Amino acid sequence: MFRDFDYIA
Amino acid sequence: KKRPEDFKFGKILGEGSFSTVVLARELATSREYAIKILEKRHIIKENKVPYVTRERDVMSRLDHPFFVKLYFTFQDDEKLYFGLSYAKNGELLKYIRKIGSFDETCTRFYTAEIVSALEYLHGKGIIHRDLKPENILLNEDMHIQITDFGTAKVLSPESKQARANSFVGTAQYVSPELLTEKSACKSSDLWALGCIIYQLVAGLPPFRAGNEGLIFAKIIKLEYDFPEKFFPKARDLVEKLLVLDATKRLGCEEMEGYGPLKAHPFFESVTWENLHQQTPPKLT
Ligand SMILES: Nc1ncnc2c1ncn2[C@@H]1O[C@H](COP(=O)(O)OP(=O)(O)OP(=O)(O)O)[C@@H](O)[C@H]1O
Repeated sequence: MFRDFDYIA
Repeated sequence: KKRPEDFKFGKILGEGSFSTVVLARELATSREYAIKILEKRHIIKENKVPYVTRERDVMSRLDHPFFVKLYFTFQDDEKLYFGLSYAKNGELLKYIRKIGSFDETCTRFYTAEIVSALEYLHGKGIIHRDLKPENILLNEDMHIQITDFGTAKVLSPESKQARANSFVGTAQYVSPELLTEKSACKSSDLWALGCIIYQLVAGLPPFRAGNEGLIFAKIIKLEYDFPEKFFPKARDLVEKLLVLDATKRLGCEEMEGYGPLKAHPFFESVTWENLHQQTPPKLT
């Protein structure tokens, strides 16, 4: 999972 | 997309139950971040995935000077990483302990920053639910940086949701409605604000005991008292926040919001615009 975890402001 | 090898890690800044926060320098830019690192196996085993998702989702919505900023997240096979602004001066709680009691000027200034932050947060339909001095960090310039959003709640605008059902918080600052009605609302954070103002002046929060059940019993009975010399306008404000009926707390939606709160006499000398650009009073 954690597929929707990555993030960049 | 950032990667672990993009950073040089330095000292551990803190440890939580399922996380470690490390100071890091980004090699390409020389910027410093506080990077919160969680082990995937551990969070999966211990049912903490929703809290990690929540922290990311809530922080991604915030862009205000009185909140820790989430700049990026990334992952590798073993870990999750949150790149956060570094609050060099640590927790507000440290200063309450060091000094014992804040003077009126300092109480007013820091209370005003917290009120300004809550105005922003509530305007976005977000309830913090764990507001307390350990979760109010300080930056290099001694302005507040509110953190700890894994137990926060984004209320759905589509359903005009006002109440949230998860049982979260810290006993000393938990609202009576969460204890009795089993839900929290934006006004629950105003209860916590009252407790914090009391603590800044008195040195300890108002509902005190050696175990949680005893604290809960005091909260639901509004069983607390003020010490001597407690600044009279601050006392009046606390009495308007520590109200059992959540619809009667100064600043709540049913009391017509932040205007009346910011107009309280305790804040008469406050310039609410650009607080984050004002020099904070020295803590002494
Ligand atoms: N952005 C930051 N800048 C500086 N220090 C920080 C920052 N974020 C967290 N810390 C420090 O690291 C500590 C650990 O934070 P973390 O959010 O990992 O766990 P916690 O919330 O303290 O613990 P628990 O999850 O058990 O309640 C914090 O208590 C704080 O003192």
